[PDB]
Amino acid sequence: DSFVIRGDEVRQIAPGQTGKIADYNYKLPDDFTGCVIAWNSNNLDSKVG
Amino acid sequence: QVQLVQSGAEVKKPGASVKVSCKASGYTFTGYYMHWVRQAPGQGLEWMGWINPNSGGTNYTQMFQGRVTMTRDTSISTAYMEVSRLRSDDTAVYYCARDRSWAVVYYYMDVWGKGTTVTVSS
Amino acid sequence: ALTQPPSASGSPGQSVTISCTGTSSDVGGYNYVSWYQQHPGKAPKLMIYEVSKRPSGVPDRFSGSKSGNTASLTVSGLQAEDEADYYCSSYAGSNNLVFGGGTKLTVL
Ligand SMILES: *[C@@H]1O[C@H](CO)[C@@H](O[C@@H]2O[C@H](CO)[C@@H](O)[C@H](O)[C@H]2NC(C)=O)[C@H](O)[C@H]1NC(C)=O
Repeated sequence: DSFVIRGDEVRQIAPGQTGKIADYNYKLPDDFTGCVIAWNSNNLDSKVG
Repeated sequence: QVQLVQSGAEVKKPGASVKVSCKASGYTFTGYYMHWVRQAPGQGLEWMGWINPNSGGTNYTQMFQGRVTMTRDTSISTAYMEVSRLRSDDTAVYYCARDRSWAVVYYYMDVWGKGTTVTVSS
Repeated sequence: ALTQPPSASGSPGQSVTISCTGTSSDVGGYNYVSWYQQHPGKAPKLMIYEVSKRPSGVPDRFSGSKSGNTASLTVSGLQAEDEADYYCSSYAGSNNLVFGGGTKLTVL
């Protein structure tokens, strides 16, 4: 899977977490087996306004 | 700074068209709605409609329905309001106004533009 | 539209009120009955939004409540800064806001 989320919301992508992204966008089940991988992309996916 | 920089005054012949722009700045332009509200120089204050940058959904009053079209431009973070026929009853200053709430249409506005005058000639 | 009384008197340091009337899905119908304050020659700014609350930066000397099928925005201890038009508002149902005429707060 692949997506772009806000910086403070990366803690939400984990089993058992709650929030806007974890409940309305992408939910990982409590029995999840796998790795969540993330990196900052401010200099490669953002523009002024 | 959440000031809305709005375009200058325009003079149009009767029956012709005119488009007015509001350049948003400072705040997040994508979320907050932008209503359009008119004030004739002789009297009162009247509301027309809104267009949200998050979706592009537009709604209007019955009075201006069909006669006026609204649109957004997220590239320059601005919204455009087009009036098809600049009738002499529509000589007014046109204020664009940001709704006070995040993603709901709820009808009350905090910050208003500096004033774009419009005139119908003779 | 919202029928509305045209004016209100006063003097610096006194009490005054401005009212807006109507009931059929009007200001008495719903709770989103915000008010605005408009000086001539400049944009207005909302001093009473939904029913009774005030925005940040608004002085607390203003007050507002529905008081039934009507509205009332008052001023206590007015000064030279508080003279302007005062427009009521409402939802009026089905995505069609309507404003009131506007009472000019004048101080003697
Ligand atoms: C703005 O919202 C109002 C509220 O629903 C819309 O009014 C209704 O539109 C439907 C469209 O088929 C009509 O069947 C209803 O009769 C309308 N209701 C009333 C009370 O008139 C209005 O169409 C919307 N405008 C836009 C441009 O989307």
